[PDB]
Amino acid sequence: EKCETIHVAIVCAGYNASRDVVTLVKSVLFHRRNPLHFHLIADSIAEQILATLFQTWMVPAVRVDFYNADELKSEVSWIPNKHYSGIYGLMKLVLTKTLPANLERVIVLDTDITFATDIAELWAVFHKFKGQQVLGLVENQSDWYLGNLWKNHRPWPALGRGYNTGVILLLLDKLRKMKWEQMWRLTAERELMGMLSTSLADQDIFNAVIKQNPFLVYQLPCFWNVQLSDHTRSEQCYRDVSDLKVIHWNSPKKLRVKNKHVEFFRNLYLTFLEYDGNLLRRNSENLQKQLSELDEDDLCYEFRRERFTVHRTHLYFLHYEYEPAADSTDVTLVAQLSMDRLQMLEAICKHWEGPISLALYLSDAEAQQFLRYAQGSEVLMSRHNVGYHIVYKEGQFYPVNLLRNVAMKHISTPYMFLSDIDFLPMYGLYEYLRKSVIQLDLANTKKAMIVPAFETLRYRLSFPKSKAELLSMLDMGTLFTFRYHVWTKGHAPTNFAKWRTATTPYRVEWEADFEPYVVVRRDCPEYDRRFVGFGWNKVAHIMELDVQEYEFIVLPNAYMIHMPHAPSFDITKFRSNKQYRICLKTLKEEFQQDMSRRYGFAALKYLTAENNS
Amino acid sequence: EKCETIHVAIVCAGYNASRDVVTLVKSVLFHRRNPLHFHLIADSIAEQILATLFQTWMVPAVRVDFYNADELKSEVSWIPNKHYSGIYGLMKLVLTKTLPANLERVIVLDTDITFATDIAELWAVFHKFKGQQVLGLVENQSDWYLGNLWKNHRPWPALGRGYNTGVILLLLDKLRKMKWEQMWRLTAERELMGMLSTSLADQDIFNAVIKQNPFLVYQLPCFWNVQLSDHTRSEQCYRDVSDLKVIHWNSPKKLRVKNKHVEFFRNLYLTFLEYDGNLLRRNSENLQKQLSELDEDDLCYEFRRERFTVHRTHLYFLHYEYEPAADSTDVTLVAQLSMDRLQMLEAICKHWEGPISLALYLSDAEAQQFLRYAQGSEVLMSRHNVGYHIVYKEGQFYPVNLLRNVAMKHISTPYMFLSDIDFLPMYGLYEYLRKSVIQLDLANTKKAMIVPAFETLRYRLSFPKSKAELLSMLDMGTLFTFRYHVWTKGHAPTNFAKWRTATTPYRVEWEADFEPYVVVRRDCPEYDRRFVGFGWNKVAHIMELDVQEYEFIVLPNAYMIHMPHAPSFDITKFRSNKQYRICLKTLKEEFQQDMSRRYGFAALKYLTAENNS
Ligand SMILES: [Mn+2]
Ligand SMILES: [Mn+2]
Ligand SMILES: [Mn+2]
Ligand SMILES: [Mn+2]
Repeated sequence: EKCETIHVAIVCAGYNASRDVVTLVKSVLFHRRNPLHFHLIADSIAEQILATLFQTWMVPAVRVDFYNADELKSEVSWIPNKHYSGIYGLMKLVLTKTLPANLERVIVLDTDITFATDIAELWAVFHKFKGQQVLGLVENQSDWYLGNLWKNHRPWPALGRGYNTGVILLLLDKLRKMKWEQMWRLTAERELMGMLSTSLADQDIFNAVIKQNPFLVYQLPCFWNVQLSDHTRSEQCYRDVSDLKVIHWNSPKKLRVKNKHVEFFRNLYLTFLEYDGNLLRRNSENLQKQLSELDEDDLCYEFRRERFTVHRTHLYFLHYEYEPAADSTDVTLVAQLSMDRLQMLEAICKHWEGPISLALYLSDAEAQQFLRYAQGSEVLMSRHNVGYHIVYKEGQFYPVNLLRNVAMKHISTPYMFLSDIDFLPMYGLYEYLRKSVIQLDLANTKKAMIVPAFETLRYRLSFPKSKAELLSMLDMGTLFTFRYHVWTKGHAPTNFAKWRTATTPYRVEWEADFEPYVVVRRDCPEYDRRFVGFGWNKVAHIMELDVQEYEFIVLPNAYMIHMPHAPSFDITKFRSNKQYRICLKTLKEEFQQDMSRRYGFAALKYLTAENNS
Repeated sequence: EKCETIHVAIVCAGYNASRDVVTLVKSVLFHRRNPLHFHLIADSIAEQILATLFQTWMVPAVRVDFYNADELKSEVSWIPNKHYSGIYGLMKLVLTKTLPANLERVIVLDTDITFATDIAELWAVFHKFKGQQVLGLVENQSDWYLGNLWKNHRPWPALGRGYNTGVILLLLDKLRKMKWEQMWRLTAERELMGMLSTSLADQDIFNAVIKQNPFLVYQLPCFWNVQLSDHTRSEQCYRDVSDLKVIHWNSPKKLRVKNKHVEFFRNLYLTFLEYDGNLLRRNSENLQKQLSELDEDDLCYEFRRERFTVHRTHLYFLHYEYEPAADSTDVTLVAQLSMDRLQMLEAICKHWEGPISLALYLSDAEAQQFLRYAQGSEVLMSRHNVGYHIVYKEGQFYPVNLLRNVAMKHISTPYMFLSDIDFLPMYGLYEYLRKSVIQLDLANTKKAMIVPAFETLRYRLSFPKSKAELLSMLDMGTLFTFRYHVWTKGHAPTNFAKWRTATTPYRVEWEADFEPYVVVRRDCPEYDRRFVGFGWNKVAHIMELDVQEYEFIVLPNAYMIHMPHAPSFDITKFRSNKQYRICLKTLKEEFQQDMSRRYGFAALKYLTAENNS
């Protein structure tokens, strides 16, 4: 009917799979022509990642339904397995019970597949099933089951070379009809009485129920999944580029394998592993209705256009693991960055010790480059507790607030710290703020902690170690208060003069254009989307913290030393475009009046200050 | 007939059209199934750009043939024109005179089209013509020809709304048998006596050729040429997404046109242009049979493969121009730059008055980012004499020598200066180099000039004026010799102590690891490709240029000072693994041996040095 709403099922388990299903879905969608409907069996972490990802793509004619695996985990718990994927591999057979009875046919695909062609043609194979051919599989393209690869090998019984369950084409309705659960269960225990465990997890069990009843299978043509292993024989299963339709990269080495034409296959792989998904995307009604009233005649309307724009967010790109402590007083950094500021990560990785978040902002190709880089550095790899929240590129402006609030919402500790990637904290600051949070006891009251700012110009500076050493180095003064020659009010209002002699934190009121760096509990407000780029950005958040009656505490025994960095493009554009400035000022008026409306008299002070200045 | 052949013809003229032709070509190829054969009616400049572009793509099943336009410019010169394209617009009318009778039918697309579907489908309409209908066309979507858009409008006579020449589908074989040449010439002569000149150039005349014989034309489907302008009713001519196959941009605004659903058109415009064209590759056999015997087990397999590679080069990305001078001594810088370091491009431009030829290294998607940036900054626009040679990304290493060579060969003056964009010359270095070239009289001999290298470690410094002031800052301790803390041997042989008191140029011999910056004639040897990446990318060229009996001169009254910069991944990979260092060393002995072999005893000198060290 040209629109049958093709149905798919994918097993996701672990962060690696969570991030490989992205590539598989890219491959399927690239050649799509009719509506799709996925069905991802996911654990909690994969559930969150993929929920956010798909809810952010805004794909058309595509739907996503997530099925819990924790409840269905026990079903196969009695089947020992040895596959590197884990116990989640076997579960690809319980789909009949898990999926709804109202569905008929699903292309069960493993994560690593990649389709070079539309899945419509593969779906078409559902018009060639005859007799009691209810499953759909392909002949194995290896010698694993033949029992001749090496001496003393005892593969589980199978028909000829065996089959690889990379792609399965099912008739759910039928399997439900003829009592599918019990016979495969019976075969399962029947084939486990003699030996220890399976060798390929689900792939093994299916082969059993393939061998015992050979009238269910349907020997699809070999070129539906060109299995590539260390002993591949796909050369006879393809002749040219056009014939290939689908690939399976079954190897622990993955991309390090060697073949006669591995170059072309790898090039194709990178074609879609690097394709700009933000282009494939062609909640919706409200979004479009907001887009309706939008006017193109405003000075900086584009700020309004970008205020509510939705960007593809792929949360937790790389592995992440964290065990919360009993104290319940942890802190985690957050920061935006792009290419120009990557190098600082190592430095920050050499500074922090606890978890940090990061709203890393790159295109797809730069995202893969970062993947390689983070897979290279030993310091990054050894650090488990560093999240990597990716927000892909789109539009022209820089949605910095979007990046920082995306990093805000997803944190695994109660309190948090706001900064930028440039700043480099102390050594041991993690324990310092641990003790400080414990002592000031913010678990009850409402307070903010500020770490003062600075800036130096000695690239090869020895890392200071003690407050008294900073006193000596300021008496000599090699580095100065951050932005001491452009924006004195940025951090001068901290009144550094009294900082020196202090031994305990001191409170400070608000001042014109006061934009410190704060530590605060998670409840602190998100940023205002109206402002994208550089300029008058943090001070909005500061205004909200202040107007919520947050007392500003400045920590005595900490500080930050800006590591010099090259100028970026946002600052140059801000300093060059006057229209940017005037529309920023009108946005200032708008924000101030909205603040007044939402709180009332208390917010008038800012206005009065603007009237006084 | 199952990939019989697809033929196409494109008119190219002026620098502003090469980019358009490349985007159109990638758009067409994105949906290809059959082999393709392009005929580019091109001028000298377009010929020069596109020859190398297509010779470097290495696309399969594609043949490119260039037809000169300078010889055939006069054929239509007698026909006045007012279209923004110019005289070349009429060139679409005399293809039969150009294209040999060996061909019978060929599409003709203006450079701005962007097919959204396979061109084979369009080619299919060459079996649906009846009798004598040779020329195929589509209806104009405007009301220009109807003479009702505005008062006092007198467009050339036409049938109905008129037809647009955006896409032409010819049947040349009949069009020659009809004596088309005399017919259109007479029609034009008749239609030029009364009015002043043509309005739409070729589209203004073809329509008349239709009217005077209404039964030639084939009225194609309207949804082929969806012209987008200020007076379009295409919403009637297009219904859905599947109702779109080929788009045109018929307004000087181009990117700044407005429509009801323009969002999808903009998406369809960025969908192909954004594509990384290096993934479309699915003089050649030589490359294959060198790649054949690259031992995978060899420690330099990746290096060996990389060196022979060919990269997509798009010479003269932006407008270029140069008025030759009678001095015949002009110099032109060269540099290798990437986007992680693009920021200081203006920096070099403020310090150069004469022509300079860069060599960027960009990603297509972000190549357009660079296009926008260059079109924004007024400093670059003010200067017409700057080249921009983009060699797109490919692979993992950094073929810097490729960038340098691409900038070497294509230079409009006989003399050149080699440096890096990460450096910076004095004010007036161009004039001083001119004087030195005309004075030392290098017009005959094989000598080179060297400009000394320093470095600074503070972002914000004033720009010196004279040599005395330079040495003043130097002795203040704010400046040092370039690489005076890691690689001292790079520039030490210049023994700046001697230069300080210098008043006339002085010669020097070679020293260990001596890597100056040279000003040289254009015959100096190409950079050795065997070394790729960062590190020992230049001293090899120096030892190549020294063994060849080139004397060295160090200019007394010139300098050039380094501006601090952050690191990149190339240095990280240079310090990452020992295998890279081992392969580097292997390439080292190979270079020594081969340079000896080609020159012999003279080489032993360098060898002896490495024996001593
Ligand atoms: Mn597998
Ligand atoms: Mn900064
Ligand atoms: Mn046009
Ligand atoms: Mn450098």
